[PDB]
Order: sequence, then structure tokens, then C-alpha cells
Amino acid sequence: MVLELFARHVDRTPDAVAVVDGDRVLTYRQLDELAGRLSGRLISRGVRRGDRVAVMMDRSADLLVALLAVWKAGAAYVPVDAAYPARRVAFMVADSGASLMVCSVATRDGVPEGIESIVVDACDASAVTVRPGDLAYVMYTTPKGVAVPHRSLAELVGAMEPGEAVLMHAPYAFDASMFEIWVPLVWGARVVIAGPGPVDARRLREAVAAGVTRAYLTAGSFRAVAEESPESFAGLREVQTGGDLVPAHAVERVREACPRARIRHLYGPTEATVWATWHLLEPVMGPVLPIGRRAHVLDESLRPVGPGVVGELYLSGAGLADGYLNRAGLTAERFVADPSAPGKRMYRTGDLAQWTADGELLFA
Amino acid sequence: TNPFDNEDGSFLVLVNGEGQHSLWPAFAEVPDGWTGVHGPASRQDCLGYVEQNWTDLRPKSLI
Repeated sequence: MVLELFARHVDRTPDAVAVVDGDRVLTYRQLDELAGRLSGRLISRGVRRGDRVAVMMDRSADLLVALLAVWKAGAAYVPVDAAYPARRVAFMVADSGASLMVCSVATRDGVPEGIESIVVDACDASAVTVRPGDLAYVMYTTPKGVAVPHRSLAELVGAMEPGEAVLMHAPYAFDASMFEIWVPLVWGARVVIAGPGPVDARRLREAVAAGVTRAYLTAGSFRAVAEESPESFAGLREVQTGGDLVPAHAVERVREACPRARIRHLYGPTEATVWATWHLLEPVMGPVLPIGRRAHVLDESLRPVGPGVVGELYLSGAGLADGYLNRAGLTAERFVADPSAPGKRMYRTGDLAQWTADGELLFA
Repeated sequence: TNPFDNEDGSFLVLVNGEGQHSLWPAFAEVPDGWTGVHGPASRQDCLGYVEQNWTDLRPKSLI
């Protein structure tokens, strides 16, 4: 549970940096207090457990405050991107069923008509009880609202040292960026948010010099640096790409420059989330997916395929979302029953995979 | 094509203990912990039954 882990690091290291967003720098204590105050405001304006709050903010530093505040009220967070047209924004607020929208002064213009608005920019104490099944998020792909339980988010976060730093592009409504911002905070590390624009080799070299040990990068920037200077990746223990799986050539270039670096790609969508690590394949480097302690590769008859055969990937685990809001039929065809696990579901990725002779799960 | 996508297929509607519904191919064995609720029928008919009867997507264990 992100809130419970975050609270620990607020106790042990309150004065440690949590967010570095341009000019704005927030300690663990500051981020907690700002969220607590905004949480109280949400409770006053009528936010109750299980309610859904739409949030549309430019800056990441603000984004984190709103998030924790929503969770402190017991509510669920609906990320809205200021860029979306009002048709999108109005629909997402309608589908989610959000009564109130949290915004900044810059984004206040986007608030659809008939939505109560709170502006973060412009004391009562609550004590709420939450359970892992409660929703933490509603993430939209007409767009489909994916209901993400707190437990699913917990699996993804469930390793970094305190004071370690992760360089991340600005969080986006995209599934990748939205969950990543948590990972540093559960470990006591600090999010360092990249200035807008492609990450360049020098910015990467500058960031690692500042103490960044991990980087979450767009597929485009990774390929650019991989061509420009594979050596710039040196110093990073883990480099992670989001979006389209990067060409294998780029990954092999970066590996020759930095043999120690671990390259991963977050292929999964919000419904089922998968973290994949590039490894040298037996034939080369290829994406490898952890089986865990689960994944199935199944044929058209839903019977498990043999080793070396390609089949559709079904994912079963705690990370699976509850379903698509207001789309019961779609949830039923996508979140099918899992034969291996009683009373459980497996989510069809629509992605091909195959088993290696070693038993490692391989993307295709 | 995915079994759950095929329109020429006969399908079943399954429900687990949490009230969650799943389409299921008629040739497949029903997994343990899942119970059938709507006889062998077309893909659309089953989807209709789900849209009608699975009203609350929340797991039942959370009230």
C-alpha cells in the first residue's frame, strides 16, 4: 500500500527530497502536509470513500500532492490530461462519475461545465479506513475507464535505496508514467522530473552525475541516445523504456557500452501490468517476461502451448484490474476465467509469446 | 483469431464467487471456482446477458 510505505519514509526521513520538479523541490514532510491540507479540503467539499476525483494539472509536483490527497480522503484518482479536448474531458468525468475536479490556475479553463472545482494553488482531521480492494485509479485508454485496485498498484511497486534518484519524463495520462512516479517514494528515494523535451545523452550524463541511478525514458529518447552515445547510459543500474518496445539493435549497443546496466521495457497496459527485462537470448538480446510465483501461453483452444510454440499471452495475478467501468460485457470477454486458478481470472493481452527451452517467457 | 473473438462460436456465461462474469467457449471445460449461468449461445447473446445482469463490477467481498 503506497500510503503506508510513504508514511514510513515521512517518519524516518521527513527532510529528504521527494520531488524535484524544475524550480519546485518538496521534502517527504512537505509533500505529506500539502496533501493532508488538500485532503481536508476535498473532505469539506464532499469527497467520501469510493468517490472518484478528476485531476487535471500541468506540473508533476502538483500532481503528486493531488494524488496523495485523493487517497487520504479514501477516494480514487481519475487522471485527466490538460491537452485532451473538452469532448474527451467531459466524457471521462461522466463515465467515471466524478463530482469534483481538482485543477491548477493554468488548467482551470479545462474544467467542464457543471463540475465543482478545487484549485490546488489558491484545519480539520479525518481518519479513514481503506482496504486493498478499493479503487486507487480509473485510467482511460471511445475511451475505456480501467478500474485499478490499490492491490494491483501494490504489486507493481513490490528495489531502491533511500536518497537514490530516478529520472523520469513528466508523468502522462499514459499508464507507464502514471504509476512510475510512486516507485521512488515507497523506497524513500526521490523523483527527479526531466525538463520538457527529449532526454539527451548529456542530460543523462548530467543526471547520473547528480546521483540518478535509474531512468524511465521514452522509447524515442532511448534510441536517440543509444545511437548518439551508448556510453552516456553508464552509471545507471537500471534503464527503463516505455511505449513501443525499443529495437533490439539499440539495446545491444547500450549493453556493449554498459555491461552492468539492466534494460527493461514496460510493455503492459493498465489492465494487466508487466515489467519485462531484456536478456541475451540463446540463438542476441530479447525481452523476457517474469513468470512470477503467473502467466500462460495458450492456443486458440485455450489449452497450454508447448515449448517453442507461439501463443497468445494471458496474464493472471494480483496486478489485474477489476474491469472496464460501465463495460461489463467487455470486461467479461477480456477478463476471462483462468483454468489454473480457482475462481480467478486471466487477462488476454492480445500479445504473442513463447516459452524458451530454459523456461523463460519470451515476447513476440 | 481468439476463441473469445470468434463470432461463429457457441459461448457460455460463467460467474465466480465474486459475481464477476466471464465469456467461455462452449467446447472448453468450465474451470474450478466458476459456475455456468447462461446456456450455449451466440457470442452476442452471451454479451447481452452480461450487460443485463453484471450491473456492479465491484467484487462482492467488498460489499
